[PDB]
Amino acid sequence: DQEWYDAEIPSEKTFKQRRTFEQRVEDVRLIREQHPTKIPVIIERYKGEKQLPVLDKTKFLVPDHVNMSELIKIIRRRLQLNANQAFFLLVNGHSMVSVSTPISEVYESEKDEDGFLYMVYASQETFGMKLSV
Repeated sequence: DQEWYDAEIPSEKTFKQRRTFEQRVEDVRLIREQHPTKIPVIIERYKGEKQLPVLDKTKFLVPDHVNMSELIKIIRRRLQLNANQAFFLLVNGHSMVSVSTPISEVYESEKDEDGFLYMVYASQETFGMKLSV
């Protein structure tokens, strides 16, 4: 392998690969006690997205009064994009929520069995390409 390894890029080992289900169940309980007004959201790059950057931080405490629009703004900031680059957030593997939906409602309806809320980001072009194969 003579390809250059960009050591700036974080490993995309996923959160569910780093800790067991039983660990995550307790992790949720602890983090919710520590931050009772925050929704604990795991945000990762969609496995098929290769143009948008990888974020160094994937574990987000999101204020429970904001809507998805506000969360999108936060992620776009961390990613450092233009109004020409954009993404969708795919929640819990299969929901694409209107940006007006309160995050508290997304948590109640879409939380994982382990108690965390999981999202992946990709451009609509990536998602469209993947759906079109």
